[PDB]
Amino acid sequence: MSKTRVIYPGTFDPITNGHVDLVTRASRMFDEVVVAIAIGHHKNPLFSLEERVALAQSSLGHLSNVEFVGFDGLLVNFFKEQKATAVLRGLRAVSDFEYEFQLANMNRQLDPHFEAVFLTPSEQYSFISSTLIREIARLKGDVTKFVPQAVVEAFERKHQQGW
Ligand SMILES: CC(C)(COP(=O)(O)OP(=O)(O)OC[C@H]1O[C@@H](n2cnc3c(N)ncnc32)[C@H](O)[C@@H]1O)[C@@H](O)C(=O)NCCC(=O)NCCS
Ligand SMILES: [Cl-]
Ligand SMILES: [Mg+2]
Repeated sequence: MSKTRVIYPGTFDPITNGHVDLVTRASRMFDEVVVAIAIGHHKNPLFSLEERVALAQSSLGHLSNVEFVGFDGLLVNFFKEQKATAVLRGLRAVSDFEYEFQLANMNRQLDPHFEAVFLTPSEQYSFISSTLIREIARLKGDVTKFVPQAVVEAFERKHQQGW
């Protein structure tokens, strides 16, 4: 037969309950799921790689078939390196759908073995993005409903260093 491996790439800055839903769902359909955190040298995350991985491990580590790894560079090279079956993305909105369709096609031209599968969020996570969460935290709003508890605490230990 064979054994399947999907990469879920993102900045996860921070992880949200949305991402958690998607990884859980994906872990039911594939043998190995790789949560791949883009380091993002030229992109300026709020949380470091180390915080980002830690918060991820903290929310999804209870799934036996999920790994966590930082990467930079070209997704397709990461894809080959990781001997992956497919990439997983979530599609929240029309712009997501437009972007990811283009990207899939581009990656298939860079690597004929490339593959993208997509999941749609349940309605209770449809409105959640990392960006929105950062903005709400920044303005001292309460993000508890939308993110795992560790992430709440992480926001505080930044508001506590000052932010
Ligand atoms: C796509 C990049 C920028 C990272 O993505 P992003 O910044 O969206 O990460 P984020 O963690 O916010 O989202 C993760 C993924 O799950 C989806 N998602 C986010 N929130 C939710 C939610 N609540 N419900 C469902 N899905 C969601 C997103 O749409 C996204 O596809 C990254 O893959 C990348 O750029 N890789 C390398 C660069 C590259 O090779 N570029 C050019 C050729 S590809
Ligand atoms: Cl982002
Ligand atoms: Mg997001």
